[PDB]
Amino acid sequence: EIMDLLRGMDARLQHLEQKVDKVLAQGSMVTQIKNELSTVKTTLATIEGMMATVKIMDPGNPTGVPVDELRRSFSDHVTIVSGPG
Amino acid sequence: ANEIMDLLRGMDARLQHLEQKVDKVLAQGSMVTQIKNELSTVKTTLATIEGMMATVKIMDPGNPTGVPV
Amino acid sequence: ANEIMDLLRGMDARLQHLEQKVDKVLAQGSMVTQIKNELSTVKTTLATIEGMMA
Amino acid sequence: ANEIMDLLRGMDARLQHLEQKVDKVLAQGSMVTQIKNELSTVKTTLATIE
Amino acid sequence: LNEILLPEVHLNSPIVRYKLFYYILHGQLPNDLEPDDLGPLANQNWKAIRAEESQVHARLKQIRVELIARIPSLRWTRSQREIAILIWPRILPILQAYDLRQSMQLPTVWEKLTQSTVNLISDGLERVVLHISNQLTGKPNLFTRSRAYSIPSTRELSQIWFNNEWSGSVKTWLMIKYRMRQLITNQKTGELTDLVTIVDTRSTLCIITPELVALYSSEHKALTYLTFEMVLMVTDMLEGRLNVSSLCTASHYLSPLKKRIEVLLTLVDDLALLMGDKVYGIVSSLESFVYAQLQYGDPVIDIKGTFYGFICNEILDLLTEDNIFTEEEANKVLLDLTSQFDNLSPDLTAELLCIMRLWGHPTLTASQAASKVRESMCAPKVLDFQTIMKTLAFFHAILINGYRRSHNGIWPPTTLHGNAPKSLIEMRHDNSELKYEYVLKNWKSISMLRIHKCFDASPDEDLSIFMKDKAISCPRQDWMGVFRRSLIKQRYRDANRPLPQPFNRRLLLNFLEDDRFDPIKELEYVTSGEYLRDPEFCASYSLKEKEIKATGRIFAKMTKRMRSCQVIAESLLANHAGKLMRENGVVLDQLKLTKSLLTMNQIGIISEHGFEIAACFLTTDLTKYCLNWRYQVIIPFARTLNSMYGIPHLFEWIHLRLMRSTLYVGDPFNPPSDPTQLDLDTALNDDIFIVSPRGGIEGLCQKLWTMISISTIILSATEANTRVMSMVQGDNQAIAITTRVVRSLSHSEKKEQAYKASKLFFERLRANNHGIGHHLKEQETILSSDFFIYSKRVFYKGRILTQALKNVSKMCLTADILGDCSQASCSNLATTVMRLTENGVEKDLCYFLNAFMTIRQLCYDLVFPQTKSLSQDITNAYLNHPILISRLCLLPSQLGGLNFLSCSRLFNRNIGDPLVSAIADVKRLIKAGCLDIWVLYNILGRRPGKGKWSTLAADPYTLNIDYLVPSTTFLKKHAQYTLMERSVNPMLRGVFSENAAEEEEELAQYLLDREVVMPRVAHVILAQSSCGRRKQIQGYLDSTRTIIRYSLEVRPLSAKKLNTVIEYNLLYLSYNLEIIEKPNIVQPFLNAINVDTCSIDIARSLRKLSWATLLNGRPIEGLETPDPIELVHGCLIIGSDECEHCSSGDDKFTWFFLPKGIRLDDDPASNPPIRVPYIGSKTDVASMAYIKGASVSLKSALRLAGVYIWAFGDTEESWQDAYELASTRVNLTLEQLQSLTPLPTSANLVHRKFTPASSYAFSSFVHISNDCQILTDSNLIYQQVMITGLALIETWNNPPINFSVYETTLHLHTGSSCCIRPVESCVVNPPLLPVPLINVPQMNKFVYDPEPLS
Ligand SMILES: [Zn+2]
Ligand SMILES: [Zn+2]
Repeated sequence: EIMDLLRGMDARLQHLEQKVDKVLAQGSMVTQIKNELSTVKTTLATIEGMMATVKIMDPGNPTGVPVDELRRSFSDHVTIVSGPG
Repeated sequence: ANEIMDLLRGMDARLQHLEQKVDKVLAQGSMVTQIKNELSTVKTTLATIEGMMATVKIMDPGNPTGVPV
Repeated sequence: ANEIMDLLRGMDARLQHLEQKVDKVLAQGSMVTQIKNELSTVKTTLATIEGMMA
Repeated sequence: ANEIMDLLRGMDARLQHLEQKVDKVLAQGSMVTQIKNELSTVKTTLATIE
Repeated sequence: LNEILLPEVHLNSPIVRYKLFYYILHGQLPNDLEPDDLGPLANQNWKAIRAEESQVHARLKQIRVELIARIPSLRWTRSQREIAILIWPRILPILQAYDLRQSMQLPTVWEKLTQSTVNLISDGLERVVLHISNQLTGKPNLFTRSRAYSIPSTRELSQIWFNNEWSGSVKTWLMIKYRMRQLITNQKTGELTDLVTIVDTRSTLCIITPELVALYSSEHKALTYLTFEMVLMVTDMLEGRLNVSSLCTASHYLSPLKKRIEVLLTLVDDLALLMGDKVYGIVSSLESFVYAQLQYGDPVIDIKGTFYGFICNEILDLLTEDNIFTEEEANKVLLDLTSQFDNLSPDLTAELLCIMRLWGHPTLTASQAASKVRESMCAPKVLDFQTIMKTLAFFHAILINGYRRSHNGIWPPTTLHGNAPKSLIEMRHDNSELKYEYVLKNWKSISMLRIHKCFDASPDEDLSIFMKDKAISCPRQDWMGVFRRSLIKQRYRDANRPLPQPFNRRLLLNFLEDDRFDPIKELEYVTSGEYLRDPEFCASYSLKEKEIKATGRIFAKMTKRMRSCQVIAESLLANHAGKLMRENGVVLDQLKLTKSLLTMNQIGIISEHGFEIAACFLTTDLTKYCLNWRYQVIIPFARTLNSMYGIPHLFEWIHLRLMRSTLYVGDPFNPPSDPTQLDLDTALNDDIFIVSPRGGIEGLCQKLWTMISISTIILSATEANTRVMSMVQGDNQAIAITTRVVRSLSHSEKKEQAYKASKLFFERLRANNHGIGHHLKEQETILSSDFFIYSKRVFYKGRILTQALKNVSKMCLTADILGDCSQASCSNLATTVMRLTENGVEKDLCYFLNAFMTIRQLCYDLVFPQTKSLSQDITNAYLNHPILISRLCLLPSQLGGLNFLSCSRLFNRNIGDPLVSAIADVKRLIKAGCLDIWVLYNILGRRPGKGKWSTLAADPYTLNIDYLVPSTTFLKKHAQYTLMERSVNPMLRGVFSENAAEEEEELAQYLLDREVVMPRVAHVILAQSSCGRRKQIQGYLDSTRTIIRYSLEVRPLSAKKLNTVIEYNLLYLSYNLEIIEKPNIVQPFLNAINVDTCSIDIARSLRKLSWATLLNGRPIEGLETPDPIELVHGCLIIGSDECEHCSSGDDKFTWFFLPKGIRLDDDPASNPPIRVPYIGSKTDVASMAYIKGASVSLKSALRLAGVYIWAFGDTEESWQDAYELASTRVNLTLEQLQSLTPLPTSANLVHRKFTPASSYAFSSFVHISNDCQILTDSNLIYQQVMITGLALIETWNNPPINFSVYETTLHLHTGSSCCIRPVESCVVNPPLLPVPLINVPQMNKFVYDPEPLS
């Protein structure tokens, strides 16, 4: 029983060793993801900064082009949602 | 006799080594917790960006719109 | 021949310790499955806004 | 005695189960490759905004 | 029919330059008009136009040949003659040259008659006011303390009104207007003969034609032409100048303004002659310079003189714009203009805002009017998206807070975005108040938050909105029908197209004659997007009348469907979403509004009797805001309002429809310059067209814009961490920035600290307004530490400035309304006199002026007959006996006379019983000597008129005297009845019935023919019954001149009705001749009534005999109310004096105390503490079950049942009788009616723009205490006593007086008076008559509700 008490133990143990070497890659990939997501925070801060202060201007009709031509606008109501929806 | 004791001693030592390996692996999860905490703000800020973009798009006078219901 | 019993109780003790640490490790793995799901949603909405900007 | 050999067969069976789900943990690597791909896309597309 | 639809007496339409040019060119009249001046009219084929209209061309040729014959030099061309042809704006300095005094007798006869009539009653009125002062104060110098100078009586008023300057001009233009109106009336009838009138006065030749007049002055060698509207405007301006100058001459208060106003008039008349139509820019600059001069006295150095300098620079630019004057001449003109505003009190500096209408109005051109809006609108605009979303977030916060504080403090259905923080999560869960400081942070999360359906709002919730007539434009195919046919006929013949059909429809008539009408399906026009796809839609502008500013010279009109959608949307916004905003103090009650404004202005004044409270006031006008609204700054707010109301796409309609449509200015004499522009869509962005508008329209969608402005103001206030109270008005706004300063600081330093604190708020407000697209210039912004501007009224240091001259300027000689009766004109004059009393003018002088102008109006109506009558017996009887004229003019309107201003009306607005006040006035006149006791006996013994139960119940307090109702209201009621009869709208299916008069008479008899008659109870029950509701709905119609004309056309009046409407004035004069001529023989028992009899007893007896036919001796109860002047016997205590009544028996008094040392417009520490004065108390029930959301029908039925039970008894028979009168409006059974009925005790019996009752100058420092008195009739009596005491205190120290060196105490001893009587009611009153069979509109929703409970 002692042989049995050792041989399978060593075999399982070697399997554990292999799985452990596989698992230590977790820490590495996880910290790389952490840093990359930190860069995502850095760039998302800038994209809000740019989007928060944006100019929306209506060109108007200073040229005096006839209204027939200026008729490039849809005439059908379309239901779109923004935040709530 | 004493050889079986040598074997048991070596196993317990080997399990101790693995035990250090697994407690290190467990300690690795704190920064996973931090990355979850930051993905929180990820979703929040992304939703804010989406909402801004949507309300900018609806602001175009060319296409009449309407809130559902 | 009692030492054998003493060491055996010791192996049981480190054993329980392995059980608890491995169980919480499984909890960490379950929480990374959550993370996976949320970031999936982040990808979906990012794709939506990429469609919207163009 | 034999009781602890039986118990240890029990604990190594549980151990094999732990390794079973451990093998399932690594499945995240493809999706994290996807998340890096997301970064690349968002960088390329925020380049357009400026 | 043409004798009723007479030409208008006063200006109501814009002055069109091209109309006068068309008339001048039609007849080849001599002129020096340049080809550029004629505009499009130069290239018109005048040969064809003269071929048509031959009567018009014949008349014009006749006046031209008369001008040539009289002045041979006019044949000379190339302006080589000495005669200069001048258009209206350049004839201002030569108005006094036109005299026509000779060959003109009617004005002289009118003046002589007025003088002769006034000479008989001046002393009597002086005695009357002396007795009033003695009775109300115990001293004979109540009205003459501030003036003692000279006391102007009625004779003095007439002398200085008929002998001052502009009097001859007013008489010569009144004669000209009368003759031209006669000619127009003759031309309408088709007389076609003698339609040209020549006066040929020496040195002044005038030729009158139904189209235009030709005035030539030999002294100045200037000939001018004036159209009918120009003549009306000139005579209105001359009448205003006469009134203003005469009032300045009369009142000691306004004496300093006379010379300044005269000099200003002369200077601007010369400027008008030298410039043209550009002098009205200078007039508007003077309007702003009034406020600039007001700001010149500000304690803060940084804010004093900024507006003054800016306005001076603007005036210099206007003067030197066209190089008429060089720099030095413009500087001299500016100095002369500004020197008239210096060294004036703040009150007078605001009463120089009367001169705006004193220079007439400019001649308008459609192209010039369109140029301004095309410059402002249709312009690129850069908007800040961060500012838009911050404003939207604060809009959400204000809406949520307003939905809270109501609806049991529960948040509206809202959806939270994914970014919302945990604090927002818990606040939505908790439903707590959204703190504005919290909302400032996390504004991204406050925004993007949707408020789901909050209201079950229905478009047909309000019925009055659909019954108001609005101008509607023609379809896009008949858009050329507005122009004159003669001008467009050649263009349409050249293009070979059919002539457009003229459009004359009205929105009210379209709504009334609509078979299938439903607001639910009407709003689908905007909801479904059909408006964007509608090709027939056409929106057009039209020139606005009596407008001098460049902005606001046009108002827009839209198609029927679009206008209906607009009014429905505005009503939807105002009913539910508008009520959610309490940040601004706007309320439908004027009393609460003026109280709020008084408190806001009195924030800064704190006396010495820590950290004090300081205020800096900021006022900006929003007139130009409408053109600057863009779709991108209103889309999110309107998107949230759509979600809240549940309608997917209702708002944002104005911009979406405007960008797709081409707008134009519709003027009959202003066709497009290019004759080839036959269609609207392909027009260019020039001339009268506005291609692709991108802004808003004034008035349209005003509620949404006001809410957006409120949100912006709140955002700015929180951004600077300053406390403010906004008061956005739509066209104006006032902000009071509040900060805490040290008490020990000097007032100037506290004001400086307040300005420094408000600087950051102003910067943030300007930044936010620029972000949302509204740039704020120096014109809009007025920063003052003392005053803010609201409703064209200045709130200076806790007061309201008088602006009485602006009220006196519009006191003309005839009401513009249709009937043109003497009674209507006298009522208008009395109303203007009441305004003068409220606005600081001497009460004694106001009484004298009311009497004088009543006499003047009656004399004018007698000697200037509107309609020629075959029999002149009445007119000759009145003309030959001026004593009859005086007796009729001094008789109160309740007794048949033309005196519409009672003596007690001079002090308190609220009058309880008009008949008691009339009797008191008659007694006062008898005691003085103005009238005679036999006149009172004749009134008592007068034969009862043709009155029924319906007139007694509908209008209580009225005697049974014929011709107390002017023909004007008869015409209005006839128009309303005609509109109701032909109405086919589903919403009014059962409102109209042929037996409505019979039903009303039967119900009034049922309620009144009892043991004890209660006219007030019957009136309330009738009003709250079904028939009263139908009468109210029928009275909802506006009944405008166009509506009256349409009703007279489609439903012509009978010959007898026509004759009585035409000769109502003569019939009324003849009817009153039976009492104002000789002492009639009366019953002997009437001699018990004397001049010492209490007015209440006389009123009771008079009501008993007057209604003797109806009542057969039963007395009338529940009407009598003590006359405020006669009820109280006041005494004034100065220094060591004592109250005689207090020392002799009487111990009831209303305590009024005025401290000493008060000095207005001085250091707030010196004078006693200030407070909001008593301005009045409005309605303010303990019902068994408090039903929420009860319909109008349910409330009406409950009030009817309560009043019936309280008055006629609490027996079960009375309950059954009231059950029917309640079931005529609801479907309750007896049990629910009894349970839901409010408490039937102490019935109020109450039933039926910004005009403050006084300046509140010295009434703010007053002290009141009614502890020593008994204390809803008693409450009204005590309120009237308090208001009378406040008015007495105010008139003791008139606006000429600004200090009080001694403390004054007023008592107003209401005790020991005969007018105080116990009140008894709630007696048993059996019906005495079966309940009439009443037809109820069961199917009508607005009258009957089958389900009054949920
Ligand atoms: Zn007293
Ligand atoms: Zn009395």
